Amino acid sequence: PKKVLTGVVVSDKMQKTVTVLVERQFPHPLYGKVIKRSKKYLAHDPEEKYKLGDVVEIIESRPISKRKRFRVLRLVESGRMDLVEKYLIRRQNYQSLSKRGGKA
Amino acid sequence: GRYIGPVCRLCRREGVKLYLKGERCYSPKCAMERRPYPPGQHGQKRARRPSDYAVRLREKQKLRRIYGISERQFRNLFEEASKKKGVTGSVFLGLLESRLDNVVYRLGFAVSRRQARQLVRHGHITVNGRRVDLPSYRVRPGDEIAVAEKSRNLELIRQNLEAMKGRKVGPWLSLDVEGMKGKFLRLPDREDLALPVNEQLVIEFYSR
Amino acid sequence: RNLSALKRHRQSLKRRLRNKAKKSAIKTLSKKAVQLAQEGKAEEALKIMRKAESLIDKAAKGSTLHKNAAARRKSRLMRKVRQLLEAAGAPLIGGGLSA
Amino acid sequence: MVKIRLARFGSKHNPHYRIVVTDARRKRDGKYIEKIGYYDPRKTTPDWLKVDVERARYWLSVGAQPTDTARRLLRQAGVFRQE
Amino acid sequence: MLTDPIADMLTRIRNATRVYKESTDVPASRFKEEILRILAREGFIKGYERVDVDGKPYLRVYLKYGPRRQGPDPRPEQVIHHIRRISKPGRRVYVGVKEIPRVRRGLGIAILSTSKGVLTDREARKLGVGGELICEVW
Amino acid sequence: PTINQLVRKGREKVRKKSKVPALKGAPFRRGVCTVVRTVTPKKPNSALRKVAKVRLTSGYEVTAYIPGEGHNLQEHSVVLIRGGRVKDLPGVRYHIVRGVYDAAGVKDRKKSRSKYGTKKPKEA
RNA sequence: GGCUAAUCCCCCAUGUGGACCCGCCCCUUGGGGUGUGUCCAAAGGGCUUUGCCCGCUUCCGGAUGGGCCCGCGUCCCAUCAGCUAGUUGGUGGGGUAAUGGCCCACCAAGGCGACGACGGGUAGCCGGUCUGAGAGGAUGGCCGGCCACAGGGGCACUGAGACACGGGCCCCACUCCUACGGGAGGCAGCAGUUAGGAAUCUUCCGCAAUGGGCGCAAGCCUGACGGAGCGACGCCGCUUGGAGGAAGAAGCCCUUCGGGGUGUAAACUCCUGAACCCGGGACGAAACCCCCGACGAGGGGACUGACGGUACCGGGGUAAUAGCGCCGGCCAACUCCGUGCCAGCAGCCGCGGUAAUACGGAGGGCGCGAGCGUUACCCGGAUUCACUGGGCGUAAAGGGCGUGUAGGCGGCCUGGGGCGUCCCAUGUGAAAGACCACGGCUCAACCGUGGGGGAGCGUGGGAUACGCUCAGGCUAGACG
Ligand SMILES: [Zn+2]
Repeated sequence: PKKVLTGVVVSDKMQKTVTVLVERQFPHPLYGKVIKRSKKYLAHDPEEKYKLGDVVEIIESRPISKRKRFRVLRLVESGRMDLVEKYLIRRQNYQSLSKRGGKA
Repeated sequence: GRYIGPVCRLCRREGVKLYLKGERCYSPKCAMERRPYPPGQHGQKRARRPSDYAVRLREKQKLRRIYGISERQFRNLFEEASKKKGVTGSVFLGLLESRLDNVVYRLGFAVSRRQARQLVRHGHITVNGRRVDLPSYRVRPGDEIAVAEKSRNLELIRQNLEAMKGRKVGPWLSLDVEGMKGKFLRLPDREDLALPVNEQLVIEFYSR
Repeated sequence: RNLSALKRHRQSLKRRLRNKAKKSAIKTLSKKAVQLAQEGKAEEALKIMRKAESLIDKAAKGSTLHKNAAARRKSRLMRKVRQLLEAAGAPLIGGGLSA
Repeated sequence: MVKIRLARFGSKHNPHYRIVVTDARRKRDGKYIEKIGYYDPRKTTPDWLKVDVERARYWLSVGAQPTDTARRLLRQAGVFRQE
Repeated sequence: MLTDPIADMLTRIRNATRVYKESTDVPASRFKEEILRILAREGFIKGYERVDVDGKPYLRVYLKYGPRRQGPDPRPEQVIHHIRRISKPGRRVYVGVKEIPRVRRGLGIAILSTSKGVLTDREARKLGVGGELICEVW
Repeated sequence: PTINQLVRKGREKVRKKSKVPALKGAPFRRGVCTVVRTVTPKKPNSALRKVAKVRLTSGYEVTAYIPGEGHNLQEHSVVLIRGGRVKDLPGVRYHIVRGVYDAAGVKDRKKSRSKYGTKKPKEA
């Protein structure tokens, strides 16, 4: 069975390709609490239909580019930036916490 | 080096009579008779309280030294006695009493245990028809432990059976003197053993 | 310290040449048939393609052209042709082209 | 070309074989496809050979040249007896 | 903020018995009630009823004890000797049926929560299900 | 630490420091002596102990202890090392295998022969 | 430079069929049907030679083996925090069995990182194995599976397959021949040599068995393998004897000098009889082959062992190795003498400066026994990194305080979804190992055969408390 995943398009800067945030939950191998990890999969939109903040299903497909082994299946729920924001702020915070120079 | 050395020295260290010589360990002299104090310059000395290990120790030894088996095999038995369902202690004793050499002792074909081993390693013992020289052989139930056709005319074995007219045989064993044979009926039960040991102390010993 | 298990090399040479004279054959003929469609030689273009299509499948008969290899070759040539002949329609012969 | 052959499993002087089905190119003591009965040279037990023809015929049917010795054993089993 | 309801419940019960109360109030809920259903059902407590506490719905849990002791300090054998949430938030511990735990050589109990209902170890095992292992009481 | 803490961070596993730099996990290692002193004990016990400098094949310069009522280890003798620190002799983390190489076994030993590298004295 | 055969090679025809373009029908990423056009086949040899065997060609299927790709899992350092330019994506083209920045051209400006990017260090992975009450820690040689290299780096050919340990081309380092132009080499195969090291074997036997290559077969090759040899390196089995025998020899030790101890130990009595000797002497091995039969089934006949004259059976037959650690506490085992903070012991606490159960010998004792100690290393004790199962007033430990980011966690009732979560069925979880049972070799180690168990994941079916989510409603938290 070809794997199917669910997530959110967080990147819309690429040609025919869309970045999908895919959240996964599971009990920790020793500490037992449910930890929530995640991953970005590069999908593949031929007709440039799927936009930012859309929840889509991913489906394992024939390799397409280096690192882009999935095609987009269908749309789940359009209109939900709230998720994307989270991705974005975390990115922003990443600009901080280094040895270049800290400010306010 | 499966031991072999001064015997009634152990009859002495344990304080309990150890039937290691058969005849004689019945005449005023298995040494315990008239000299119960242990060996050494210090035999006649007052003995301080034996630490927990100490007691567990000697109780293990008393057992081992009885069948006269090398710790190496003793240990192994205990190990395999623990893998069996049942009472980790009584099951021990079971195997112990399941030894070819030992059986020959109980069957009465030998004056003592020691003498029994030799009887086997020199091949005077049949088993279900074929001889056997390996004492560590475990007799299964319903085996025909006998005597070598050749060895029947023996000045020793002959003088032994003559004694068996009068003595009862272990409840789990049968023997036909008239034919110098004998069988192993079943694994004897603790309530069927006479040993002066305390299994529990032997088991305890192996958990240190 | 000689080994008669070098004859293989002694032979590989013979095949190296062998395959070579065949592949380069194709390359050339294809590259010939191609330039023709540019100018619009609807007659001889197919006359050459045909000589091509023949050579190709012939190399697949042996060890020269892997197998499906030949196939690529064929698809890559005919498709490259037809498209060109849009500049000057009407295939005179209609050899290597179904329609 | 998948064969059907033996496989050592006894020990020094205690040879115990395994009639099995496996690709030619693998070892004797290598990962087999489907074990189908065993054979004991010395024959210490009254039950010194077993086969399960049902499967044995599958293979030959599919195409699996067996060994000279192997075939021998399969013959005793009655793998090929068309009566 | 109240972070864990059930723990607060259990803990209101422990904290009471220790000082030997006849009864103890506790905010009510369609679950805390189900758990309490067991405590009574097993016998750790007399019982409980819905009570209006200042307009707010509460559960009066009726504590149970043992007889008055002899010699000195006659503080009665506690009926609920031990009680503690096994599964906590941020550490929810779920268990498979084959994995339901025996308590106190089977003397205490274990309250789970199955897709089939809030259960005891015994009942759970009988039903062939398992789930959120709520607490150990013995 | 909270179970979350235990997750973000995890437990630090204790690392063992080998009290023996004989480089390899080799039980012994040969070496040539350099200086053979007589170091004095620690605080409580006092006396005069026999010790030796040894340059190893691994390439470490160390101080080895020499047991026995007295040896015969000269300036450039080859020897063997087993290792075992000496409580009251600081810096002495190793030992000398008596009886191997150009190092001898004690004379007149009639006891713990297994160690010291003596030999079964033929009785008469 | 010249000759010449072939199942080597090439041309032409046939085309069952198959390939490519184009069109359509179905399907649904490059799957299948179909129509016109075009292109593509092939070798012969042997006999018991009018037929049978081997081999040949195209195509569909099978079987086995393998390429690529995806989810999850996969060590340490943050005194490594930002990494990236073919780099991320797109179009076309190349190339392959084939997807693909794999490669190229152009276009675009991306892609990854604290859920630790990049950098550094270290290390083949696993079935299993060691330990552990378990969780866990440690490990991955022997056997099995997967991967990677075959002096160092690069490259391709030929081929079903290689980028190819005992094939090739080039460069490099090394070693050797050299008429100094120029060459020849690769034991991480077996054995062996040397070096390094604490340390790791015989330049053995055999091709009988099992397997493998080539052959119609007879058969050839097979340091794959089956065997031997060497190493107490481990484990398991075996022996150095058994029975009798003093109120107790001698000698050695101890003494309160009367005696105790070594000690049934010896001696001596009898009995058995490893070694050793003679004789017999093996399974493993029945095929391919050959014959009858139809080269089918079925049946008959022949050959053939390295181990090895070994195992093993029969007969006879000598009483016939013991050692090492330890005896202050932990820890089973106590006296004399020597010594005198010396000599020395010592894991830890410590012992020793004239009375040493702790040094050195001795008697004696304990422990274990062809072994016993020692050092090294793994797990354990250590709930002393604490999931199980720890802590922070003064023992080491609350951040100098607040603010709030990401994150974690969250109140009552109702419903939907059912992701987590739980139950069921099913495929998988190779073999060997472990476990139980039965059996094999006089036992056991070792081995065989049969049974059972399992976490994890795939698919299907179900449940809905609790977590999650969506919806609606509340007011006890919060806020006004
Ligand atoms: Zn006696």
